[PDB]
Amino acid sequence: ALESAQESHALHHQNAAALRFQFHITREQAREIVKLCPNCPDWGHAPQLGVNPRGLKPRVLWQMDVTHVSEFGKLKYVHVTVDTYSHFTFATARTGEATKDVLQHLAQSFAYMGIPQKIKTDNAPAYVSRSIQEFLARWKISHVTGIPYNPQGQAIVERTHQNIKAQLNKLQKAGKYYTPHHLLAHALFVLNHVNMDNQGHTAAERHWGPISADPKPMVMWKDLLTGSWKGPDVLITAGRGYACVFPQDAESPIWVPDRFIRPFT
Amino acid sequence: ALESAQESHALHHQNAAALRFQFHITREQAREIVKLCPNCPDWGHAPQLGVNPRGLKPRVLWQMDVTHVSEFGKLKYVHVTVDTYSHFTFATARTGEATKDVLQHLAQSFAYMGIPQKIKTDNAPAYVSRSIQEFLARWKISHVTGIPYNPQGQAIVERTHQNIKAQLNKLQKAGKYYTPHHLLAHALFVLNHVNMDNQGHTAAERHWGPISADPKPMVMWKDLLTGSWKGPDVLITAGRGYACVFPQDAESPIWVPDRFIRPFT
Amino acid sequence: ALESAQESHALHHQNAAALRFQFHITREQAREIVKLCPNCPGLKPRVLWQMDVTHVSEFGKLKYVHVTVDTYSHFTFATARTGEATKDVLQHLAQSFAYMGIPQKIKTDNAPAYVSRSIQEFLARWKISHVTGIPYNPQGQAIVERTHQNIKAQLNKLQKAGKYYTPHHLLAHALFVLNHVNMDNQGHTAAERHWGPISADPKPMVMWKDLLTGSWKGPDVLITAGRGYACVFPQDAESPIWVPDRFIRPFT
Amino acid sequence: PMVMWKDLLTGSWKGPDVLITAGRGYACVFPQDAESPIWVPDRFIRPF
Amino acid sequence: LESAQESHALHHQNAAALRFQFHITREQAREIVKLCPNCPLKPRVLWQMDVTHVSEFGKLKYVHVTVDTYSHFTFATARTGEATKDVLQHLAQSFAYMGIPQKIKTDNAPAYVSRSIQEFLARWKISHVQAIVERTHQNIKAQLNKLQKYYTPHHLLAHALFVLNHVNMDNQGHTAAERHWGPMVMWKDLLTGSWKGPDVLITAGRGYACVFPQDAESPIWVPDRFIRPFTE
DNA sequence: AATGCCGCAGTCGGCCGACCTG
DNA sequence: CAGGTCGGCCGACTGCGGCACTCGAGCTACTTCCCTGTTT
DNA sequence: AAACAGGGAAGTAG
DNA sequence: AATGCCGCAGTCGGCCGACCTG
DNA sequence: AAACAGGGAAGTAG
Ligand SMILES: [Ca+2]
Ligand SMILES: [Ca+2]
Ligand SMILES: [Zn+2]
Ligand SMILES: [Zn+2]
Ligand SMILES: [Zn+2]
Ligand SMILES: [Zn+2]
Repeated sequence: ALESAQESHALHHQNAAALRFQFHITREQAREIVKLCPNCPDWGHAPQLGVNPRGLKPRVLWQMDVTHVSEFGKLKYVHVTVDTYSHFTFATARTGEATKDVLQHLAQSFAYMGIPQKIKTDNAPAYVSRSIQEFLARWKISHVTGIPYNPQGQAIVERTHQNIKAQLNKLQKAGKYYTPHHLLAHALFVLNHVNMDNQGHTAAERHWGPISADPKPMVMWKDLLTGSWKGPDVLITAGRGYACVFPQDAESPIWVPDRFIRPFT
Repeated sequence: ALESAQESHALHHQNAAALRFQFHITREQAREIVKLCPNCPDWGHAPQLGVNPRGLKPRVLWQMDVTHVSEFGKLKYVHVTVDTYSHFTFATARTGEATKDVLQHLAQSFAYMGIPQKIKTDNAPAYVSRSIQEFLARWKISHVTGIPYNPQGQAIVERTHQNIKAQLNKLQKAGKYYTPHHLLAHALFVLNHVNMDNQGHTAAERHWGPISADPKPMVMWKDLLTGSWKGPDVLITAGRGYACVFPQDAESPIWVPDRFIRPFT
Repeated sequence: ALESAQESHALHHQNAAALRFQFHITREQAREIVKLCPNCPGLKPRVLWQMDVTHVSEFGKLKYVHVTVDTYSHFTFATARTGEATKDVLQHLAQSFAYMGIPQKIKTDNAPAYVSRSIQEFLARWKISHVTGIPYNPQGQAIVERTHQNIKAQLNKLQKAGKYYTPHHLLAHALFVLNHVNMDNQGHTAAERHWGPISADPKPMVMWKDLLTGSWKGPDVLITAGRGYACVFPQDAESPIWVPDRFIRPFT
Repeated sequence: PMVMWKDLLTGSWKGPDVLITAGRGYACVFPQDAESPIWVPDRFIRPF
Repeated sequence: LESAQESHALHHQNAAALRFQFHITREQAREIVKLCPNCPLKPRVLWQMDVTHVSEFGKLKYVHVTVDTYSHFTFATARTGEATKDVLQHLAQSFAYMGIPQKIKTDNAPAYVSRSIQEFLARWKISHVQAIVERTHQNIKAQLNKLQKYYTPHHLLAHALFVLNHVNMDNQGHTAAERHWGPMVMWKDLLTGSWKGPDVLITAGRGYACVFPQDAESPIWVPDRFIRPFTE
C-alpha cells in the first residue's frame, strides 16, 4: 500500500488528501509522502520563528539604520537610532552619508540619549570600516553586524522609520518649517515627549524612569533547541510576538516568540 | 477642555492616548479628534470588507485571466478559466494573445466544461472588443468587466494561477515533456481528477455532481448598507472569508465576509 | 580598575565624583587622577528654563552659541548657529524642546530677537509663558553665565584630541559629557535629576555577592526570586544574574 | 429615516435627524446643520 | 456638434452645459468655449440676499440678488433704489420665483433692518439673521457681460437668470432648477496609490462605491476597502 | 458591470479502542 | 473485570503569502588586490 | 630588482 | 555576530453607576 | 469641396 502511494506520488505528485482517500492510509503517512518528494516545492509560508533581542534595561541595546526622505533634497540621508527597550528614538538629517556622518550622528545621539552597551546595525560598509569599529571599541560599545539582506534583524529600527516618516508627513502637512532640521526636531519632540503610550508613559520617561513590574508570571516554555516543553520559568518581558523567559540554569535570558509560551497554573 | 485638545492636536498632531491622558477626556473623544484632523494620514490598513461573488451551481459564474510561463518560450501566454463554485480549472498554452486566441480558448474551455451563464474577467482590451462581446451575446453568456487595476475581483483565477504554476513546476521537475501542451494537459488532469479535496471529492465530480447539503444554519447578519444586525437568515454557503446569506425579502443572495456572520441559537 | 578610570578620564574629562561613582574608586585616588590631566585645574524640573547667546572664539564662524539651562536640575543644552536672528533663535527653541520637552516659563534677556513678535507668538502658541526679566538682576544671569563658563571649560578640556570634524560634533560631545557623565556629590547625573525618577524607592533594592571575585558587589535592584535563587540585575551587567539566596543580603 | 446619532465629541444623543447613506459601519447622518454631513459609526446609531 | 456652436453663440453657457445638451466631447466643448470671443442641506432652507451695483443699466444700476445656499438657484432684479419699498418688492418676487425659504441672511443695510421688513418677515413667518452670494454677484455680472442687442435691462437680466438657472451646468448633470426642485469620502487612487479627496460619493453598496471627483468627467468606481469618511 | 483567496502545513482537540488498575 | 488512562486519528482551524502583463538599471560607500609610476 | 604609493578595478552591502 | 514589528483603528467584554421595577 | 479609407498618433488596460 505504502509503495503504491509512493509510486503514484512520484508519477503525478498528488495531494496528501488524494493519497489518503484513494489508498486508505493515515493522514500523517500521506503528509510525509508529499514532504519527502524532492520535486515538491519547499514551504515558503513559514510561521513566526525568530525574534530579535531586546534590552531589559534602558541604554543597553540599540538599533540603527538610515533611510531616504527625498523631500529634504540634499539632506535626504536621515539617520535613525532607536533604544530597543523603551522605543526612544533620535534622528538626524545629514547631507551625504559616510564614516564622518555616522560618527557625527553617533556623537549627537549619545548627547541625546547616553551611553549604550550594545549597538546592533545592518551590514552596511559604513558600519564596517576600521574607523567606526575603532571608535566603538575606544568608547567600549559592542557592535553586532547582523545577517546581510535581513531587515528583520533591524525590524525595530525599520518600524521606527515608518513612525518617523509618518510623523514628518503629518508635521509637513501641518505647516511650514525653515529647514529640515527644524521639522525633524519637532517630529522627534512629539514622538519622544508627547506621543504617549496606552499606559500613560511617554517614551522619554520610559527611557529614563525606574524599572518596576509586578511579580513576573510562570509559563510553560518550549525550548526549540531541545524540542521539549520545559518549565516553569520566569517570564521577564512579553508583548506582541516576543517573550523573554529566564530559566534558573540559563546563562542568559532566552528570546522566543509568543507561540512557544503557554500559561501555567 | 475639548477646545484645548483640538488646539493641541492641531499644533502637534499627537496620539489619541496622549490627549486622553493629558486632558482627562474619554477615549472615543480622543479617537475622533485624531480622526477629524485633515493632515492625519488615511487608514491604509483596512480590514476585509469586500468579497467576490461565487456561483451556487456548477457552470454559472466563471473567472478568466492570462499569465506568463516563460519556460514555454513562444507559448508563454497561458490562458486560465475557472469555475468559481467547484474550482474546476482549464488551461491552454497558446502562442500570442488576441481576440482570435481568446475565442479559441473560450471554445476549448466550453468543450472542456460546458456552457457558463456569467463570465467575469479583468478589463483587458481583448475582452472588450466588439468581436468577443458579440460572440458572448450570440452564445447568451453574460460578461462582467470588473474594476480596473483590481486583481481582487479576479482573486479566484489569480489563486488558480498560483496553483497551476506550482503544479507545472512540480511536473516539469518530475520529468520531461515533448511540448508545453503535453505538460499542461498532465497538470490539468492532476489538478482536476486527482487533486482531491479534504472531503473526498475531486474537482471534476464537484463540477459535475449533484448539489446536496445539510439543513442550512441560521445566522445573525450585519447588513452593511443599513448598518444593523438583522436576522436570522439562511446561510447558503460559507468558507474561509466568504459567506452567502439569502434573506426571504432579498431579490438575490448577498455575499458578505465572515466577520459579519454571527451564529444564532 | 584605576587604569580603566584613567582611560575613561582621558577620553571624557569629568570630575572625580563621576569616576569614583562609576568605577568604585576612593576619593583621593579619583581626585589625583583628575589632577593628573594636563588641562584639568526653581523646585521642579521642566518648569523654568533660561537662555542666552555667548561667543566662542574657537568656532570662528559658529561663535554664536545658544544655551538653554533648566533652573532646577541644571540640564544644559547648547547649539552653534551662524547668527542670533529670530529664525536661529526659533530653531534653537525647537531643538531645546526636542532635547528636554515643554517648560512652564522661559526666562530670557532683553535682546531684540527674544522681544520680536515671531518668538513671542511662537511661545504663546505652545502655551509657554515668556518672562523677559527686564530688571538685569544677576541671579538668573549669574546662573546662565555659570553654565556658559562650564561649557567653555568643557570645550577647552575636550580640545586635546583635535579630531572633531565639525563644531557641532565637539559641542555634542561636551554636552554629552556634562549631562550624562558629570555627577553631583550625591551620585546623580544631570539626566537623572532632570527626568525625576528620584522621588522615593518603590522597588526592593538588595545587596548582592559576586562569585567570580568572591566580593560583595552592589547593592543592586532585585527582579524576582524563587526556589532558593534570586534574580538580581547589576547596573553594569548586560543580563540578569541568578544568585543563590545564601549569597543574598537584604539592604535598606 | 429618523435615527439617534451619538455626538461622541460631547457624548450627547442629539436628534432626531435624517439619514442620508450608510456603509463601512458608518451612517452618514445629516443634522439640521446643512453645512456638511457627518459620518458616525453604526454602533452609535439608534433607529427612531 | 454644429448646433452646440450656435447654442453657445446665443446663450454662452458653460462647456459642461454644451456637452450634456449635445452629446459632445469635453475637449470639443472646451475648444468651443475657448474659441468663443465672449467667453474669456435641502432647498428653500437658508438664503442669502444682497444688492449689487451695475452701472451699465443707468438708472437701474441697483440689482438685488437672492440665492439659495443649497441649490445655488439665483434670482435678481434691477430697480431705481435700494429702499424699503424696493426690498419688499424684491422679497415678493423672490418668493414668486423660488418658493418659501426658512431663514434669510442679509447684510446690515438700513432698509434690510427696517421695521417694515421685520413685520414683513414676521407675517410671512420667516426668521431673519456671505462669500457664496458674492460669488453669485460675480457670476451674474460675468453672464451680463457675456450676453453683450436687448430691449430692457429687465429683458437682459431675465435672459441671464434663465441661462444660469436652467442652462448653466454643474458636473452631476443637474441644473440649478433640478437642484432647487429635486457626502464626502476619502478615496485612494487605485492606479497611482496616492490618496485623493475630498470627493462626493454618488452611490455605494456591496464592496464597491461610485465616486465622482469634480476634476473628472466620468465617475470613478473604487473598491470599498479604499473609502474613508471626511466628516467636516 | 464594478467586492481576496486558498493551498501548504503545523496545531488543538474530541472520539474511540487498547492498556493499567482497585 | 469494568472504570480510568493513554495512544492513534481525523475534523476544524489558523499562520502565511503571492497571484497580479515582465524586469532590470544605478548610485553610494567601503575594503582588498593588481598595474604602474616612482624608490633605494 | 624587488618594493612602496596612487589609481583603477573588482567585490559586497545598502 | 548572525533571529518581525508595532501603530492605526475596529471590536469584545467586564466593571461600575444610573434607571426600571415587583 | 466635403467626404471616405489607411496610417499614424493618442489613450487605457494588462
Ligand atoms: Ca541599512
Ligand atoms: Ca488580466
Ligand atoms: Zn511530489
Ligand atoms: Zn492630526
Ligand atoms: Zn582631564
Ligand atoms: Zn460664450
